[PDB]
Amino acid sequence: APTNLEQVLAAGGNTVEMLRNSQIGAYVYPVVAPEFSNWRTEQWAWRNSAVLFDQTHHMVDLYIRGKDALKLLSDTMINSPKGWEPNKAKQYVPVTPYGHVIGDGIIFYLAEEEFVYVGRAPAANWLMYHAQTGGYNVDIVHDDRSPSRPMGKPVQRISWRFQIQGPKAWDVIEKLHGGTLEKLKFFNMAEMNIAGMKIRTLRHGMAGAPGLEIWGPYETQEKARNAILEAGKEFGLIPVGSRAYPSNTLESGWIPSPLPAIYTGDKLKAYREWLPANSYEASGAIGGSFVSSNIEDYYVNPYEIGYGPFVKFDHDFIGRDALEAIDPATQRKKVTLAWNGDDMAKIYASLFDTEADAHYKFFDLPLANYANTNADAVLDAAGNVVGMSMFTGYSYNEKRALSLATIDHEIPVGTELTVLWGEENGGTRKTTVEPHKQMAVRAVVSPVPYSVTARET
Amino acid sequence: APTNLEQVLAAGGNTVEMLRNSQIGAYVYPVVAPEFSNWRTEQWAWRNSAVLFDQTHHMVDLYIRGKDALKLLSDTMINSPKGWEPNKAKQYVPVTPYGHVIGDGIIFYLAEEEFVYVGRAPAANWLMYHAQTGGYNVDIVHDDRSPSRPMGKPVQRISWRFQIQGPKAWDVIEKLHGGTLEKLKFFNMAEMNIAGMKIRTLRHGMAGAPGLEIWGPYETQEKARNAILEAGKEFGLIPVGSRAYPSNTLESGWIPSPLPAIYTGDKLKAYREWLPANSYEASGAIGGSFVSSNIEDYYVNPYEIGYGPFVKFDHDFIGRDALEAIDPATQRKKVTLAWNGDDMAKIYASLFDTEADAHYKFFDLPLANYANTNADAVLDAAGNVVGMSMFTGYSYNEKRALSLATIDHEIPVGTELTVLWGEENGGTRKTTVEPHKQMAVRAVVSPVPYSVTARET
Ligand SMILES: COc1cc(C(=O)O)cc(O)c1O
Ligand SMILES: COc1cc(C(=O)O)cc(O)c1O
Repeated sequence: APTNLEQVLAAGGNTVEMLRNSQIGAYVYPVVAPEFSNWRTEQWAWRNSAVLFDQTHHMVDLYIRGKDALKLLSDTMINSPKGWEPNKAKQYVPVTPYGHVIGDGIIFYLAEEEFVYVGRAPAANWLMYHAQTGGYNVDIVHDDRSPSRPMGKPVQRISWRFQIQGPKAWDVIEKLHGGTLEKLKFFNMAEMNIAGMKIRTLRHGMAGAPGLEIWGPYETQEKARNAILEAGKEFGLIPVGSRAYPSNTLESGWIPSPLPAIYTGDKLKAYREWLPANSYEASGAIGGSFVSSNIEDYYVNPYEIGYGPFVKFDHDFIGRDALEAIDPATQRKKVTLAWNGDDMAKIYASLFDTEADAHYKFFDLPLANYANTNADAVLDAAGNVVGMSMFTGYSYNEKRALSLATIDHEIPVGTELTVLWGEENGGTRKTTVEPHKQMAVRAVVSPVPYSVTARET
Repeated sequence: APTNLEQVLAAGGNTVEMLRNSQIGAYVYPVVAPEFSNWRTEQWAWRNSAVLFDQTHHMVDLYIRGKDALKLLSDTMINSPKGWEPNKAKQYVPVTPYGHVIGDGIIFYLAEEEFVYVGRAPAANWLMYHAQTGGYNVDIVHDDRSPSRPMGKPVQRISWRFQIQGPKAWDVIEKLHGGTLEKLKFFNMAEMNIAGMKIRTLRHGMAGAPGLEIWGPYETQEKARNAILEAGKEFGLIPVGSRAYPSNTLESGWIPSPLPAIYTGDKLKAYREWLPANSYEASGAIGGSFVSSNIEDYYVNPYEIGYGPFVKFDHDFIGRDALEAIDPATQRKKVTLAWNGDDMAKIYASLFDTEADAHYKFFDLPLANYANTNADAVLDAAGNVVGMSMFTGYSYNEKRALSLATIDHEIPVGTELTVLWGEENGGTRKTTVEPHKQMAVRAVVSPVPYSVTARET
């Protein structure tokens, strides 16, 4: 019966309990081969040689054209539109009227009245809703991320999208280009030669080395891919697969999985009526140890996950008044949490105990998430919840399990907290969860981007 | 330049060293989604509820038709042809003139002059060679296993092939059939109803519960798959993905990966000239701690991996004389090795040591192989090599790492040996291998099929 999220929520009991027991399964990074060599060597190459990241399949793309396109984005983003011109990209972040993050993505200003959104579903959904119901003179082409389990079916995108990253990436880029390529400022766009094609570029980088994101029409994917791989052998470039790939952001610091904060509030009811019953927001899952019967406890505002610096009060936008009323000095702060290696060893050891009644929650390598939204409790020494850990995995470059979290602003760097790993009462009904008991994992507050930190007494 | 395996070996230095450093990458079980729920729950269901195994993609299929088809198989198999009639299947095992296993697979006698081979490449290759060069009046249609990394390309087979297994499999099978279905003897063939289709069946089973293998033309895959899943929800049937699937044989006892023993011997030279330079035999890899500069040390004969009982001296076949000269009472015997849980814990712990110069070889879950052929050394207490461990992984049903091995026939059950886990000198150049140090893993000799065994002093 339910045709939209509002009807789903009305019929579905407690919103938290429904999302924490969803049958959606794992959040999949599809189509790209899980591994080309092995995920450990693949993680190693983006820090030590060079890599081809295949981003063609795991992101929703929105092609946005028309007279009101720039107004649609300015009206919905916390980011400043002042001065924005073609061949500059921005990390679009929209908030609700209540000041809460909906999602985020990359918006390329491609030409006059021509933009492309690239990112997870939630902010794509928000943009389409306003384009359709807010009377904007704009046309949108929605190109979904690829199916999670194609089972041999053919897969199409409108565009291929790659990154070339690593200490030797610029050497590869210039070999392909045929000569020196100017390094623009971060997120500025230009072009380059690849095998006789003019390929548009986005200045990017990782861990102190310059890189590029590149894209083109789907039909030229192979021509570009093979040229990239051939030219990069000299420099040790290797392709990264979908198993190692999503773990990159544990080193970089971007949290991909804020819960879209749209489940409550009278001002968001018309959006809940617009969202389909099988949307990301209605069908996805929440996993982790953090428990509240109030879904609002899972929301974040832009200051709390590091988008503070993007907030510019120089234009009209949804939620501006809620953002102006916040004091940025008191908000939770994004950090990296370095997980105690002895606790990790204990977690894995329990998989090999033939006598014990329960084991600790399976921690997959190199990504350990088991929902599309992650929410593990971060506790102080007395047991008070002092933060939310939101993306969890392992880095072969550090030999450490890491997670990205938002924590009370007064917790100094170097403090030893605990992350509660696993779910209660033996686990929710998520099809990603096996029966297990919880552990309080020691974790050390560290900077973002991550860097090794001492442990205060 | 090289167009065949002979030219590859002549040009490629030491045969062992070439195979132990191959750049082929991992041996992949393709197309089927890695997981549908999670591999732990998927392993659990084939022992506790019911499962749909998707076998459509990881095996080479040979369709063999014509007057000499049955003679081709009798001439090349150790198995008896006496009495063989349509609607009976056999586990075809061919040996070389020197008595050594080439490979194995399942041969279905489908009708008069109509057979299908289903299995890994090596025995498929052996059959095609004799069909082409031995003057058999026979026609063969070769249908390769699916590509390891299709990257969104469409994938076709001639047939889909499923198994339904688990304690409740027969309940699912009879629900689909619409009434009682007679349980034939193992490997006898008949038919059943699925959604209005007559589906051919192969009597099968697992761990004491009856099951079926089923197959049909590729175009009806979805119709059968969805009918199987719908009817099985009542009984808790779930689909198994490609991550959990190949680990099943650690509980059942079949060793899938004997090295095709074709690299030496004057009688095999014409076969080496026939095998392509990019064949399985020329391009694949050997991984594990067992080191010999003689490739013959990697061969096995049928007695050593449990095909002894299939050997019937009632027909003429390649290698018969070599097999008659063997004494079965002195050959190595297949066993299961139960790996010490403390040693497993030590292996995983080392991934989280930020101080140590090297860690132990990464043991993936639930399958840990890193080549298409596996060869780890099994040692006694003095350090003598007393066996070869050939398939390695983990069972969530046992909470144990296990491997299948062949060991000297006098080692009694319950004896504690060691498996040397990892490769020497920091590892071969296989793209599956990260830098690592070796460990001698304690392993307890156990029956095949596996069952928990006490440890003798
Ligand atoms: C930019 O593409 C990414 C997406 C996710 C995600 O959507 O979860 C995680 C990552 O580390 C990525 O690099
Ligand atoms: C029968 O299909 C299988 C093939 C392999 C293999 O080819 O390695 C391993 C298995 O456990 C299987 O069940």
